[PDB]
Amino acid sequence: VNQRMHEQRHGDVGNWRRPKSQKMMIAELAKPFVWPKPPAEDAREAFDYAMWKKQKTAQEQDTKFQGIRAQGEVVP
Amino acid sequence: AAAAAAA
Amino acid sequence: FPKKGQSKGGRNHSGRVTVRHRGGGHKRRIRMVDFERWIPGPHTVLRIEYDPGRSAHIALVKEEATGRKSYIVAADGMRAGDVVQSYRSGLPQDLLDSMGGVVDPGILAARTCWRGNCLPVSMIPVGTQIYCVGSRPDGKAVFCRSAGTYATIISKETGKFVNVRLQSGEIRRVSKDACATVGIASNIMHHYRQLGKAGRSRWLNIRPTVRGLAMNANDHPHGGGRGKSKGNRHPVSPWGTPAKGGYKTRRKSNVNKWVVTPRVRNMGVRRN
Amino acid sequence: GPRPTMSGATRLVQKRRHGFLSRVKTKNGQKTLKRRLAKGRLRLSA
Amino acid sequence: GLKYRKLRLTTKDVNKGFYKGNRTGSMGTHTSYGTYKIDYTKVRTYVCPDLTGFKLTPFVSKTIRPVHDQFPGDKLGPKNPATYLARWKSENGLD
RNA sequence: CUUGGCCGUUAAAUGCGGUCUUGCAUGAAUGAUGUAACGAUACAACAGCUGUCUCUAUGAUUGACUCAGUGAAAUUGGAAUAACUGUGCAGAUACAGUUUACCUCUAGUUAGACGAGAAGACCCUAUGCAGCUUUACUGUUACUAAUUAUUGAAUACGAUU
RNA sequence: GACAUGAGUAACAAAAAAGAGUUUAAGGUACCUAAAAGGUAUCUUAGAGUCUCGCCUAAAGCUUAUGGCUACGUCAAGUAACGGCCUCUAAGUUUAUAAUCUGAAGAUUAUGACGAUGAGAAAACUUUGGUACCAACAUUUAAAAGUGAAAAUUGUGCAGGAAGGAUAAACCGUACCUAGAAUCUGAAACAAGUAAGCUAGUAGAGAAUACGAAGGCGUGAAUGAGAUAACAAUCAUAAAGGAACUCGGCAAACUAACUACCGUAACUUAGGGAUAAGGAGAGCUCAUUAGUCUCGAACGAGUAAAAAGGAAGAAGCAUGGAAUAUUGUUGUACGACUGUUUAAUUAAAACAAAGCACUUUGCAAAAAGACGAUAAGUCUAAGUAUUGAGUGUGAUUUCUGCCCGAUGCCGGCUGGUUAACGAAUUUUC
RNA sequence: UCUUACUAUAGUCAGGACUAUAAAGGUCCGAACGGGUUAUCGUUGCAAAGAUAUCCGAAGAACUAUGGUAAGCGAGUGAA
RNA sequence: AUGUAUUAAGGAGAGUAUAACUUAAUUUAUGUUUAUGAUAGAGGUUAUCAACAUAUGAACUCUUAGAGAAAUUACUUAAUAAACGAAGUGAAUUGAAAUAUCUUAUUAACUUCAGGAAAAGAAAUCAAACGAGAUUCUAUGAUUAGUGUGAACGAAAAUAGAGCAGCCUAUUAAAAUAAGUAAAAUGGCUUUAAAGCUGUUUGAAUAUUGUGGGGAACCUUCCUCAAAGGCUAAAUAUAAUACAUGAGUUACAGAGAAAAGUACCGUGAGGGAAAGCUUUGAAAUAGUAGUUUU
Ligand SMILES: [K+]
Ligand SMILES: [K+]
Ligand SMILES: [K+]
Ligand SMILES: [K+]
Ligand SMILES: [K+]
Ligand SMILES: [K+]
Ligand SMILES: [K+]
Ligand SMILES: [K+]
Ligand SMILES: [K+]
Ligand SMILES: [K+]
Ligand SMILES: [K+]
Ligand SMILES: [K+]
Ligand SMILES: [K+]
Ligand SMILES: [K+]
Ligand SMILES: [K+]
Ligand SMILES: [K+]
Ligand SMILES: [Mg+2]
Ligand SMILES: [Mg+2]
Ligand SMILES: [Mg+2]
Ligand SMILES: [Mg+2]
Ligand SMILES: [Mg+2]
Ligand SMILES: [Mg+2]
Ligand SMILES: [Mg+2]
Ligand SMILES: [Mg+2]
Ligand SMILES: [Mg+2]
Ligand SMILES: [Mg+2]
Ligand SMILES: [Mg+2]
Ligand SMILES: [Mg+2]
Ligand SMILES: [Mg+2]
Ligand SMILES: [Mg+2]
Ligand SMILES: [Mg+2]
Ligand SMILES: [Mg+2]
Ligand SMILES: [Mg+2]
Ligand SMILES: [Mg+2]
Ligand SMILES: [Mg+2]
Ligand SMILES: [Mg+2]
Ligand SMILES: [Mg+2]
Ligand SMILES: [Mg+2]
Ligand SMILES: [Mg+2]
Ligand SMILES: [Mg+2]
Ligand SMILES: [Mg+2]
Ligand SMILES: [Mg+2]
Ligand SMILES: [Mg+2]
Ligand SMILES: [Mg+2]
Ligand SMILES: [Mg+2]
Ligand SMILES: [Mg+2]
Ligand SMILES: [Mg+2]
Ligand SMILES: [Mg+2]
Ligand SMILES: [Mg+2]
Ligand SMILES: [Mg+2]
Ligand SMILES: [Mg+2]
Ligand SMILES: [Mg+2]
Ligand SMILES: [Mg+2]
Ligand SMILES: [Mg+2]
Ligand SMILES: [Mg+2]
Ligand SMILES: [Mg+2]
Ligand SMILES: [Mg+2]
Ligand SMILES: [Mg+2]
Ligand SMILES: [Mg+2]
Ligand SMILES: [Mg+2]
Ligand SMILES: [Mg+2]
Ligand SMILES: [Mg+2]
Ligand SMILES: [Mg+2]
Ligand SMILES: [Mg+2]
Ligand SMILES: [Mg+2]
Ligand SMILES: [Mg+2]
Ligand SMILES: [Mg+2]
Ligand SMILES: [Mg+2]
Ligand SMILES: [Mg+2]
Ligand SMILES: [Mg+2]
Ligand SMILES: [Mg+2]
Ligand SMILES: [Mg+2]
Ligand SMILES: [Mg+2]
Ligand SMILES: [Mg+2]
Repeated sequence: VNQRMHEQRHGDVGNWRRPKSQKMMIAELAKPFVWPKPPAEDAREAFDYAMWKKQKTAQEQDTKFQGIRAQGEVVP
Repeated sequence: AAAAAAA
Repeated sequence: FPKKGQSKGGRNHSGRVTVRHRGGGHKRRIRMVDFERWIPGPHTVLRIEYDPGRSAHIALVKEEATGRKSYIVAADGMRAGDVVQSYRSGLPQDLLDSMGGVVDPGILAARTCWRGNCLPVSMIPVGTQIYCVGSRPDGKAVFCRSAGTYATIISKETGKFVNVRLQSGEIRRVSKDACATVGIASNIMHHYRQLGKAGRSRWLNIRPTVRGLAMNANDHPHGGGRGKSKGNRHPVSPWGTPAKGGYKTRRKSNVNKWVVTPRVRNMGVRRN
Repeated sequence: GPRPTMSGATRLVQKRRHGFLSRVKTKNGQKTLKRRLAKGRLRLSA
Repeated sequence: GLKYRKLRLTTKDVNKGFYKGNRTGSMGTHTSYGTYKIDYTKVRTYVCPDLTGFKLTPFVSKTIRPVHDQFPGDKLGPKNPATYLARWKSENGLD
């Protein structure tokens, strides 16, 4: 079983609660099974990886800018 | 507390 | 069986200290001692044991008829191998048919008034020392069970009672069928021992005793004052009971109808 | 002054003193729950 | 403790005999020496039929527009016990 | 009273130890009294030892100091906030008179600002409190004593008359 | 509530400690270059790592608890190499049942249930009461030897040392942190505090003392670099003197541990005092060897064997060479003593204490004493006058005198008094 | 869940010395550990009780851990 | 805040189409009216472009079987908060300028029992020589009568209004008309000394052909009522929801709560925030500029 981090009901407001835990199971197969390798970054165009990567970095920087502010700092 | 006392 | 629980610390079922100066002693076990001795027949003393929760010594006897073993208060001088018998449930046939008569007050005493034998106080002749005197016709022994204690038979009555002088010197009326073991309670040298140190008292479940003079006026009638002061206050207990002067703590409505000659009060005079 | 009285504190004793079963199963404990419930508390015990 | 002590105690916080299940069900009984014998009368199985040749899929073409059933004059249209019995006679009378 | 007299200890003894004791106001289980042993108890002396001192000096590290970064607190009616003598709610940076002083910082220092901190524990007040005490006032109990009731007899013995 | 002052001041000093290279990602500048790009160097933010140096080390290390506002891909039928759940019960708990007591609430006793800090089959395959018991202490034992556990064996002292049950693999826990370097408790990133196992080696009687292999660390710029005033802290040394200081030898210094070493006073409860005091020896090198061990062949040789060893020798200012163990003696007061006490201003002469003494308790249904809105009832105690409770004193030597008037308690008359009760009376409307 | 006492189940005390014992001692020296004697520092402290040195006990009336019990009309607990 | 209407067990945990709420978390049908409504198209996720009324599938876990460390175990078609009501028990602060009786006060609080309300209730009541005609709520009577040393405490008749309902054959099923009762002494409560309640010890009578109780010490005549047996709606108390009104509030106001009994504090009982919007931008305060003085 994998526990979950305790959190407030509305993120930063509400009572402190804990979501339901997660249960993972590992079966010892009788016949082997191998997963395929993920496509190369230059071959994920069917999923719009180009646009999704730009949005991820934009959100990635937004979380780093907030982390700097949470420390009581500002980007010179 | 203060030790100065005019007892 | 083991002696454990908060009662070892002086607490009752409520959890509060009802007996002061108790707790912290050595782990003990209670010995089931036989104070009635109804089963007749010869009993062989296997060994004289030491009882922690008792002043005298206990003897592990063995019933030669069934082999059952039991404990009894050992007499002064009783050793392993000695044979004891309890004539409380009546006299045996072999002893009754020997004389032939209904009762022979002479020979019965010569064969049954032996050290360690339990007999009714009526079957014991006058002047004999006993140490397990009973009270009721079918009650266990209650008097003179401590070490070195004994009682003498003063006179007998046709009557339902017999007079005996207890260890305290009280000549009182005892039942006719009351049990009594001939001899003296073993360990006669118990009241001569000296502990030697405070730690030996803590092993015996005895905790320190604080004097009333050492407390404040709030927790004792003797407390208060500057320096060592009794306070012009007559000695009393922490609850107001006189501790000296002769105040009897026996209930007045409970008159002792079995007392023939009451104890001799010393009246505060020095003995030595 | 205040003392560090919660040092070495176990959560087994938190449930035996201020738990929920220690109140629904007692006469005085039902008042605490009924009081905290009338006030609107979410944490009725422990 | 200050605040974490005020959360709901879980099995991942204490070990001194604190046990709490996940409502997985009872599959047997405990023994007097700490083991577990599974009673297969309580174990549950999953009856999955043979899907070979089955043509129905979980989606229906959007060309077939949704249409609800009509039961004029009947308040308990779909739940009418009479239309089920009368329909049973003509279609299947034996069973 | 008093550093009581005397003897020993000190070059010098209001101390300590011994003794004399006419003890403001010692005393026998509120125990009296003398040893061995024990003591982070208290007092006094000796030997050794030393920067404790005569009398301080030098050296080391960390602070103090400067530069760069981060960044408090008590405190504060407002201040252009000198000295003396006098004055005055009676101890003046601020009033009177005289004197002195170019403007502004830094590191030291603590004489004053009756400096800061805590609506003084001392003392007194209030027909204010709390605990304790007792032969304070008024009360409640433990406990003791008599008796109706639950509860009926029999002799007596005797006294009222 | 906002914003000033102090003040851009204090502070970022656990006496471990840092120095010089390398390097990744993202971004900001300068130049090359004007086809955008890319390259070189540099700065910022978040990292990683190499060499050298130092600190901790019976830890500031590793493995795990209590716990957790650190983080969620942490994986077990059982043993070796695992706990819980489950079974059994202790101290106790009970809005369970019955009985009893009780102004209600409730309380009591029995039984049941529940309750670990304990006990639970086998496995490198597995499913009666000393004929005793598994408290403390000591002893012996897996046969090459030594050491440390497990369990057992035997014995010793008194303080006399649990209970109960037996005998084809579900569910829950498994991450990370252990407090000197980012996580627990102390309001916090606090020089404090917190459980168990392991915790290299040298050297020692030792877990002391010194070094420190591995490991970790030398903090989140919560800092870094300089200079080395006064003064402060923490230290080192010191001419001559050696308590002249001071309330007072406060502090500091002297002393110190070791040996199977010599010696040791008054006094004494005969045990002590005593490790008294006061002296002697110590490291390196070596002659020498009864046995043990080794090598060669009884004997010979050997310390590249453990030990023994001496009035032997060498060198230096010095061989308890560095670190670790804080003086000796004497006369009194108080308390016998070991102990305990105002957590966080008084550790003592106070409290306790063994001992001593007095009062109290006969147990026939309640021993007295304590507790019980108040009882049943509980401790006392499965005790019995050599028992228990209360009071004072405070081991032991030598002793403890006079007064029973006052006060208290105890006992006592065919007594006086004597409320209720009541013979005999007496009124208002 | 601090603390005082009691209670149940458990755990810890290097090494050495003296003593009648191989083991019988509120014995001795001294770590862990537990106390907190004196002194200095600190006092808006690292700390609303700390740091360093010194000192005391360290087989016992010892210390420690996990549970349990007794406290707020009467006073729980109290080597006071 | 008040008023009116309706209603009569409340919360939490976790999960889920983040207007949609329970693992079916946006179920499936009927009727009418649909712009003269109600108060001749496009659109099934590019969704719900339809309101009203009546039905309907689903609706987990805990409180809430037993146990336990609530949301677990193990079982199973196991399931009811607070406020208000009656009785029992029953203080103190305070006032008296101290303080005992008294007052605070038949108060607060606690315990038991009960329902959507409960309790009470159809005169052994009051009146005064005339008469009224159950209970309950509100006002007047009344800072009255009266008690109390005082301080203070404090009725009833009657009146007005809200409601109105009487009965035993009770619209729910009860009486053969009530004896250890009325009453007395004594110890208390209440109170004006009566009446009423009550522990202890004692202890009656039988209807206006004048038996019993009451009419405020007590006796007597008269009047009045008929105890020791019962049923009874409404007006009333509390909570929830909705609506109406406002010289009520408009964000340090109004509820503590415009996202709240949440965050946070405390071992615990318990204590308990801040925070609206796109508008306006005062004072203090800070760095500068202009003029001016130093
Ligand atoms: K964990
Ligand atoms: K001592
Ligand atoms: K003045
Ligand atoms: K100054
Ligand atoms: K398992
Ligand atoms: K009761
Ligand atoms: K010193
Ligand atoms: K030498
Ligand atoms: K004393
Ligand atoms: K004394
Ligand atoms: K006298
Ligand atoms: K007398
Ligand atoms: K202590
Ligand atoms: K009046
Ligand atoms: K009356
Ligand atoms: K009637
Ligand atoms: Mg005692
Ligand atoms: Mg004593
Ligand atoms: Mg004592
Ligand atoms: Mg005192
Ligand atoms: Mg007193
Ligand atoms: Mg005196
Ligand atoms: Mg405190
Ligand atoms: Mg603790
Ligand atoms: Mg944990
Ligand atoms: Mg368990
Ligand atoms: Mg005396
Ligand atoms: Mg600076
Ligand atoms: Mg002047
Ligand atoms: Mg002026
Ligand atoms: Mg200064
Ligand atoms: Mg001024
Ligand atoms: Mg300054
Ligand atoms: Mg400065
Ligand atoms: Mg500085
Ligand atoms: Mg770059
Ligand atoms: Mg059980
Ligand atoms: Mg366990
Ligand atoms: Mg720390
Ligand atoms: Mg540390
Ligand atoms: Mg912390
Ligand atoms: Mg060490
Ligand atoms: Mg570490
Ligand atoms: Mg560094
Ligand atoms: Mg010198
Ligand atoms: Mg010199
Ligand atoms: Mg001098
Ligand atoms: Mg001088
Ligand atoms: Mg030389
Ligand atoms: Mg002493
Ligand atoms: Mg103190
Ligand atoms: Mg001290
Ligand atoms: Mg003596
Ligand atoms: Mg009794
Ligand atoms: Mg005398
Ligand atoms: Mg006399
Ligand atoms: Mg009378
Ligand atoms: Mg505790
Ligand atoms: Mg010792
Ligand atoms: Mg300072
Ligand atoms: Mg010692
Ligand atoms: Mg020691
Ligand atoms: Mg249940
Ligand atoms: Mg359930
Ligand atoms: Mg009225
Ligand atoms: Mg007056
Ligand atoms: Mg009638
Ligand atoms: Mg009556
Ligand atoms: Mg009358
Ligand atoms: Mg009447
Ligand atoms: Mg009248
Ligand atoms: Mg508000
Ligand atoms: Mg506004
Ligand atoms: Mg403005």
